[PDB]
Amino acid sequence: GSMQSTSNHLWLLSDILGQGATANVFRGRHKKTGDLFAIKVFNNRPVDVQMREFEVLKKLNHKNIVKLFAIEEETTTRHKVLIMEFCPCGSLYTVLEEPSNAYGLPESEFLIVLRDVVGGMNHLRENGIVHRNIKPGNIMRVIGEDGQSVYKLTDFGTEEYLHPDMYERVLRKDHATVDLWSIGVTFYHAATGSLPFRPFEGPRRNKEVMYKIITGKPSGAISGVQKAENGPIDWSGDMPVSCSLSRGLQVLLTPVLANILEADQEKCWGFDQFFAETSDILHRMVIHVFSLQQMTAHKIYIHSYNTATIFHELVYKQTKIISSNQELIYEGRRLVLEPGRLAQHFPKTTEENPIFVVSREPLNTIGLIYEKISLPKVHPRYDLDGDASMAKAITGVVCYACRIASTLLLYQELMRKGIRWLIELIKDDYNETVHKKTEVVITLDFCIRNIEKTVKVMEISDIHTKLLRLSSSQGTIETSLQDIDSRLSPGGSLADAWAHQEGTHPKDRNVEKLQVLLNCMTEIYYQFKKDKAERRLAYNEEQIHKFDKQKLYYHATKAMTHFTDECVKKYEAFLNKSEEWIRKMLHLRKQLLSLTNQCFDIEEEVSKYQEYTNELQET
Amino acid sequence: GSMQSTSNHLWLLSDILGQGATANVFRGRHKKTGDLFAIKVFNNRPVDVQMREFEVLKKLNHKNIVKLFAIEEETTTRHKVLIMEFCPCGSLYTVLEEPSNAYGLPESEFLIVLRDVVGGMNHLRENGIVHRNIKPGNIMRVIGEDGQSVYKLTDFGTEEYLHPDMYERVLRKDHATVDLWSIGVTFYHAATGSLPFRPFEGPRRNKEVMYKIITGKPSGAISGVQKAENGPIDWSGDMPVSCSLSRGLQVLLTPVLANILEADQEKCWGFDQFFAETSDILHRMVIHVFSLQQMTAHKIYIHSYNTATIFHELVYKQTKIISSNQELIYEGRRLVLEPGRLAQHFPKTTEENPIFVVSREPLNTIGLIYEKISLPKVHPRYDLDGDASMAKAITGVVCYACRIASTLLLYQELMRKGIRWLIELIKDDYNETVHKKTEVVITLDFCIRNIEKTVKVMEISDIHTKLLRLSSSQGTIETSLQDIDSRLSPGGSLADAWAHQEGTHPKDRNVEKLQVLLNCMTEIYYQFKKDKAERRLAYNEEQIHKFDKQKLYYHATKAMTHFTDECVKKYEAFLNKSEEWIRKMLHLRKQLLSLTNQCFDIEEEVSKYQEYTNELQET
Ligand SMILES: O=C(NCCCNc1nc(Nc2cccc(CN3CCOCC3)c2)ncc1C1CC1)C1CCC1
Ligand SMILES: O=C(NCCCNc1nc(Nc2cccc(CN3CCOCC3)c2)ncc1C1CC1)C1CCC1
Repeated sequence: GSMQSTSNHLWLLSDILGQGATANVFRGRHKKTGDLFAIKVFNNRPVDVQMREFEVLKKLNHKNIVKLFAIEEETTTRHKVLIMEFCPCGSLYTVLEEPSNAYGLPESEFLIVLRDVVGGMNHLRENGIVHRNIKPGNIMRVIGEDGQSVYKLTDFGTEEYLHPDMYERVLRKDHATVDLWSIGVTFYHAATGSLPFRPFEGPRRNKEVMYKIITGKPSGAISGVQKAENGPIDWSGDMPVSCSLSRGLQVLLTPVLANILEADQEKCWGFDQFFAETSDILHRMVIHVFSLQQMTAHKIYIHSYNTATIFHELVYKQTKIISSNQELIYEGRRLVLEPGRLAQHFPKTTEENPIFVVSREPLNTIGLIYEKISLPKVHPRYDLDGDASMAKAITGVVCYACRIASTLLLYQELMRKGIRWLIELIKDDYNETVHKKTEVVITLDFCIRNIEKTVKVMEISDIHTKLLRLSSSQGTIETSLQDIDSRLSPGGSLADAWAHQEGTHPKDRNVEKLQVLLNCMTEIYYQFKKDKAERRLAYNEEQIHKFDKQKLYYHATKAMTHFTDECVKKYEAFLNKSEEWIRKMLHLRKQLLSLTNQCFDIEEEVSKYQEYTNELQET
Repeated sequence: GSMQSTSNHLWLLSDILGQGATANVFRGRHKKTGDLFAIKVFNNRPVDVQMREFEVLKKLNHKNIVKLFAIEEETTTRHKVLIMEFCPCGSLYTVLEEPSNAYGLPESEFLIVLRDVVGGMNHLRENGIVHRNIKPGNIMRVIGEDGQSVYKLTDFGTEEYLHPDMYERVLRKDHATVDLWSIGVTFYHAATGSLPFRPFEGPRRNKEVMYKIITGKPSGAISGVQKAENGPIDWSGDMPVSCSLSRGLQVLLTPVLANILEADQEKCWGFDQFFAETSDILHRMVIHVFSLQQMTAHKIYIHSYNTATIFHELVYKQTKIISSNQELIYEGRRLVLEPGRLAQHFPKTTEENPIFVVSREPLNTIGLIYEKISLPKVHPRYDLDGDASMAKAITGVVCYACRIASTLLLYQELMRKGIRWLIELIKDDYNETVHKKTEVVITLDFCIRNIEKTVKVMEISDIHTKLLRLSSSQGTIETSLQDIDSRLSPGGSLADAWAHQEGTHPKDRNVEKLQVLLNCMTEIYYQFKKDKAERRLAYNEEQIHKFDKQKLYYHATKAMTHFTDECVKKYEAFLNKSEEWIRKMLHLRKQLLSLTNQCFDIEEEVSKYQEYTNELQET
């Protein structure tokens, strides 16, 4: 294949990375080093209006802006080319096309996108530039030297991302907020895998319905979807259930989207507010909490300099457990946080190693709430464009099922761990009061006798009668403690055994079994992606394509069956069993507490007769 | 490209999987389904001597034997082809060629290899078959439905793997043990990434030196390496330091290899013993233990039905901490194992969540012992065969550095966790004795007074003088406890802070930084693998190959520098700091114990004068 060139670079025309009305982008090399670069070639002012604007871009130095290195002349034409930083990974679009991102980015990746888009935007503004159309295709991805994605803006200076005024397309007036809109759509797309505003069929098919959805949108709504043809619009101010972002993050993100997806730019946020509100999210650290009675994991987004008081409030918001009722467990022991303890001084947590919260007050066992998504039907009609689109969708469904399977397993593993720890904690309490009791018996049983000690050496009868009631009261405690110990023992009604008998375990390798099926589906999907780009298949490759179409469905059905019949069913049995075990536990702790307070009441009444034994003497 | 065929199958001649003197193996498809199969075509008794042997193989049904499905006639020739199970992953050879396996398989994979080879071998024997030459190329890998490798034997009925009698090449006499030899070599290769018997240069280059090494091999040795030309042989009965297998596994594997790599078949093990000894390994479960004072992780290979007594003995073997001195910690709390408790009833562990062992007796802080491996020099001479070989080696070195970096980080993370837990445990002890003390003060300070109580109501002077010494003795305890509490406090000499200040942390992302560099090296390695197979490169591809040769070295140097300067240096500082913190801790626990025993001594002497207060009375 032929290639163009300049003094320092050359590039195959086959290795094209991007195509715009203004220019083409190819992947090329430095002739002398061999290093990869993106070559931007313009097809066609006044002459120096661009040479100037080329210069300003060369000056821009920021982590979140794709770098413009040099401006050279192509060899065959004297036309200007731009040598720009090559981004091997591609764009946010590339990422969002992965079947595993069909329902939104993983939370960690979403946060990098949020951070980098925001930092890039701000840098432009800081230099006076406006990037009229941000979109996943504009947002380039590179692997940072620490293995983390870095997102970088390029091509500054589409329908689904255009503002309602921009979607109409008068010069966009003249002076921005319009940029916040495509940012809003972009962030929603990244969070959910879908566009927020969706006419039935496609936006392009119904340009008019799309405009109606966006202008007639009620304030606060962040999405509007038409599910049937010519049907009404389902509005929402919330993220879809299928979104993977934590409730903690959803609660912060939602208001931002709502306030930058606002039609009347009168009430749009403006950049500075947007920058403040997004930075406030980005600057928060995350503390992982697991609600043991609700069977729910939580991410608490809290500032380094925030107190435990604020932490408790944030936990109440997600659990509805008031601060005073929040009992914390971490790495096998109670965690007691002083009110003014800064979050940066909290113990380190992960999703696998969270702080557990428990309450002495009854709570509904919730578990994981997720979307029930079935396989789309597979259209038997051979079609390279349709099949690749379908392959993506059905693989996307199985990926989601796999992510849920993983979360379900995690929830069960955390449950088992928290329960194990809580039982040991309760046992400490049982042992703490049992010492306290035996400790007061030793003085009570001693002082009850010390009275008669003097008699052998007229009212005392009134002292013995009230006291012998205490020993009798202590007999009632003994038998009740023996009953609690009995329940905490291996055969006890608060036994652990069921937790190892119910649900699913790592050794079951359910996640891995599903991943294997997913991997088969993903290979076929990518091949279909190849088959689409190649317009026609030869007879053999055609049949093989049709065979694997059936194989896709076969793999998907097998996965879903395993997921529902094995993963979900056993999870729901474990959950139902947990719910009863929780109920018993609360009842036991409540009875134990009562026995403990009785031990304190008895102890102090005995600490009163200890002195009343000795009278004043004549001397 | 042309393809051969049969009624049911067809295959490109380009898609060849394997080549033997007897037959070729291609990757083909069922014509009607499209399903992949291995087609084995024979090039050439008597006629039915093979039709019979083909039939016996068709009957063989085992997980660890590659399946023979059918025997069909090719279309152009009436020649017999075998349709066999296609193994998408390839062979153990394929696996061992990966740069990340240059120093042996990961322990988990090695165990699957051990299991599957053994199960396959046994199945053959159970049917009377002998597989004269097992080798990594004979051992096929498939992904099991649970995502785990399954290894399968094929091609039954090389130099480095041949027995000394076989290496000579008289009909191999007639009747096996000879098979155990290539099994021995294979397992050693899998464990270490290298052949056990290595003349200088290559075995093929020095067929004579190789035979000398193997026959003149002293008993017990499992390897023999000639490091210089015409130089002596370094024998070893142990695994190389660079081996990744745990000491626990190494201790069991080594004797097996030594006894099946035995020259004189007089003293070779024989199959049944081999099957017993290997099964005994495969049937053991693993308990992860971390020695906190030695800074060493351990895998304890123990039977389900073994007792804690046996467990302690196994731990002593790897740590040299006698049973009685072994103090166990798990998930933040002491673990007390009853002597007869079966290992299957132990708490579940992983490398990340081990049982910690500590001792009140001094131990040398060891840390991780690993091989210091430097980069090979890169030969500037362009050579497709040499460069691909070199690329593999240098990438192999960086992978090893990456695995070590990971283990070093883990060791530090475990240290930090164990220390954190131990400090809380010591604090419990401090609080347990402090209650005990105040508890006896309340009776001592009471009974010291109860004496004078009677006087106000001739020898007592002898009672007060011994007793006032006890209160004085209790004053000496109080001040000593206040000194221990002081050390356990945030400013205390047993502070935790250094552990968060020294070494490296997950947030440093050192492992990930190295992985990125490794990924760049691995892409180039695979391209070189492609460049080798293609005999010559065009001018451009040639230069690019030479450029990336320099890039390989650049990436490797950067990685090693980061590893030594950042990972290793900070690890060694953390280790040195740990060593002193351990020393203090032992001293503190020793002083605390002493204060605790004094609290018991005082307590019982006071529990004697409690009754001696009251005399017999006339009545
Ligand atoms: O830049 C634009 N649009 C989208 C981005 C095309 N640009 C790039 N793509 C890339 N990389 C890239 C683009 C698309 C796909 C991929 C992934 N491919 C996988 C297969 O092997 C080739 C890379 C990589 N790097 C840099 C750039 C230019 C300098 C900013 C403007 C619209 C036409 C110009
Ligand atoms: O079987 C023999 N030698 C080595 C194994 C060749 N056989 C196979 N290879 C495979 N798979 C395989 C072999 C080599 C490489 C690979 C990996 N390739 C990666 C690139 O895409 C094609 C597969 C896969 N499957 C089955 C078989 C035969 C039925 C037992 C005997 C020696 C010649 C016959």
